Amino acid sequence: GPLGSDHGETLCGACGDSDGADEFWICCDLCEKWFHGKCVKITPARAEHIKQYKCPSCSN
Amino acid sequence: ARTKQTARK
Ligand SMILES: [Zn+2]
Ligand SMILES: [Zn+2]
Repeated sequence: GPLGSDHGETLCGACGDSDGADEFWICCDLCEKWFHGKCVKITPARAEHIKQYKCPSCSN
Repeated sequence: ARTKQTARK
């Protein structure tokens, strides 16, 4: 695993990792955090039916 | 929703 980071990185609001290759991401329209689709359990197909995504934290 | 798919290697 690489040491250090990319200063121009986006971190998943759930797992806290960087973006990798061929990953599906989704953004909360309220807090504007990004999430691995795998981490919030949303597929591209499902996300197609989502008008405005609201993350678990904002949904409380 | 605001989504994105990253590229391959
Ligand atoms: Zn949110
Ligand atoms: Zn994640």
